[PDB]
Amino acid sequence: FSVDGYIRRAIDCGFNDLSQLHCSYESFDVESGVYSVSSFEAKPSGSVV
Amino acid sequence: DDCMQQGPASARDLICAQYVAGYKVLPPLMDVNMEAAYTSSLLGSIAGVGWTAGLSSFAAIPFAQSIFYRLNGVGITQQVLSENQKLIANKFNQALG
Amino acid sequence: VGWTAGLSSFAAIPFAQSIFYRLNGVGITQQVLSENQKLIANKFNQALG
Amino acid sequence: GFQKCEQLLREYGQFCSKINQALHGANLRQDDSVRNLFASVKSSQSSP
Amino acid sequence: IQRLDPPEQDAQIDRLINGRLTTLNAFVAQQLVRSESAALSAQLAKDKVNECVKAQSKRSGFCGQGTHIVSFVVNAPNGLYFMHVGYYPSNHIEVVS
Amino acid sequence: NECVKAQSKRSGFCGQGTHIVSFVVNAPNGLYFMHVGYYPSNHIEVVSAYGLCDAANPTNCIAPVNGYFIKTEWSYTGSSFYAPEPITSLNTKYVAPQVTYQNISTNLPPPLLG
Amino acid sequence: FNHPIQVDQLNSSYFKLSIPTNFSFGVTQEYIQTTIQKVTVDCKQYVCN
Ligand SMILES: *[C@@H]1O[C@H](CO)[C@@H](O[C@@H]2O[C@H](CO)[C@@H](O[C@@H]3O[C@H](CO)[C@@H](O)[C@H](O[C@H]4O[C@H](CO)[C@@H](O)[C@H](O)[C@@H]4O)[C@@H]3O)[C@H](O)[C@H]2NC(C)=O)[C@H](O)[C@H]1NC(C)=O
Ligand SMILES: *[C@@H]1O[C@H](CO)[C@@H](O)[C@H](O)[C@H]1NC(C)=O
Ligand SMILES: *[C@@H]1O[C@H](CO)[C@@H](O)[C@H](O)[C@H]1NC(C)=O
Repeated sequence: FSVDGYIRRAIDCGFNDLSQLHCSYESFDVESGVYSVSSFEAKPSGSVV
Repeated sequence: DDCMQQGPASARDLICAQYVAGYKVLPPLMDVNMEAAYTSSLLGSIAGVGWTAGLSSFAAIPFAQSIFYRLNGVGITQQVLSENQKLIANKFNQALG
Repeated sequence: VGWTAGLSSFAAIPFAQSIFYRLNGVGITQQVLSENQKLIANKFNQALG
Repeated sequence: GFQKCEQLLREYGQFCSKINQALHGANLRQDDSVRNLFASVKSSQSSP
Repeated sequence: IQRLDPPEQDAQIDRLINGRLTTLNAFVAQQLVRSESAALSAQLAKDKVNECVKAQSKRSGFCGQGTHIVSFVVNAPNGLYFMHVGYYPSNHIEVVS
Repeated sequence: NECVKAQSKRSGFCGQGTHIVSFVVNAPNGLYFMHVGYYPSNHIEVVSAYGLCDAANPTNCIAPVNGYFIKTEWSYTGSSFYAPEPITSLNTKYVAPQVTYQNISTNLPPPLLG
Repeated sequence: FNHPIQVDQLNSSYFKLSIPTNFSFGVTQEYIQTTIQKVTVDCKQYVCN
């Protein structure tokens, strides 16, 4: 949010792992490093009943 | 039993609270006489341990003799220590007394 | 490394020679170390073995 | 000592096992600390 | 239990459980912090006995203040009480060297 | 730095007994130190001097270096191992005279034969 | 209580020396932990699955 309140820039926090990093620090600029982020989930391919 | 036949010593007695609250204070690893034995044997080792090279031999020398070597070792000459042995002992005694 | 003054020079000397200087430095005389070099090495070896 | 409580306590897992083990270890630590400390104060040779 | 039926009785007992579980977790966390601290401290005591008591120290400020001469040790309620005797200079004068 | 890269003179810092040499290997969550110390045994009691003075020349006195002057007349032994050897200039230092030094008048060691 | 060797003081200008006649080498073993296992947690997955 800019001083005048408009949104000029944003991060989609679920787009990729880099985006998740920015969101977790609530910043567009984070320091260099190696960070753990949410795992890449396995998803169901079907169901058994 | 003390906490039953006499009861709590005062308000907020945390020793008697043990049997009520559900907690227990455990005894230490060594009793008092054993700990005293360790520091007593330590006292008797001081003059003869901090004396020369190596940790293997013991010089059973007077405490006073040890003090004079300790003072000489920090820069007080032997002529001074010899003239002032009673003065030094008195100052030492004042410091501890 | 544990041989003389300063941390800047390195004396590439035998381990055994180092041990004898280390023993001399704690109060065992050179006459003793010289007479007992094999005894000393054997005791050392027993300690590690 | 209330059974209803104990029944509900069980749904929190082995809570009390954790409390006891944590303190047991913490208590052993002092016996080891003391044993080591005194082993080092101990003299080899000493005068009476 | 005496006042409430199970669907509400449960909620009330559960509040007491949560509070007590919290208390015990806090207690344990502190016993672990305090025992870790005491253990580090015990190693400091170990070093002082060896550096201070069994030897004359040349390390300024390690033992007591001033120049170290001799230290003594007695037991204390939860540890050791060190008695460090140092040499304290006074009435300094200036000379040319 | 104290143990492995140097011989330590700090009692109890490294291992027990008098430190000689230490080695290091890795361990699962850290280092494993291997401290080799010197452990004395079979101690005996002997009678020692604080120092020796020439009885004829009372200001000329010696003290032992890293050892002791023992009766056996007087001889020198290293502090960690009893093994009497002659008193020589290599195991003595000249010192100021003291009341506790012995006055020797016969078998004077070479540093006092002046 | 394991008593230390008792060495008497003398009423004289001399002193008693308790001195070794024998020796051995021994090894004090010591372990120093320098690290702990490094762990990260996917907190969102842990809590909500
Ligand atoms: C080996 O020989 C030495 C040298 O003779 C001998 O040590 C000397 O012993 C005498 C006493 O037998 C000391 O002389 C005095 O002893 C009294 C004892 O109370 C002191 O009070 C005296 O001090 C006063 O006088 C001094 C004179 O200058 C003053 O300076 C001082 O401030 C006091 O006023 C005095 O010490 C003598 O000093 C010592 N010598 C040394 C170097 O200390 C030694 O004992 C003999 N060895 C053995 C084992 O007998
Ligand atoms: C022996 O010890 C006593 C203890 O008071 C002392 O007064 C006396 O002078 C001592 N004798 C010698 C030879 O040191
Ligand atoms: C030193 O102790 C060992 C222990 O067995 C013994 O075998 C050896 O003979 C001893 N040496 C002396 C000089 O007593």
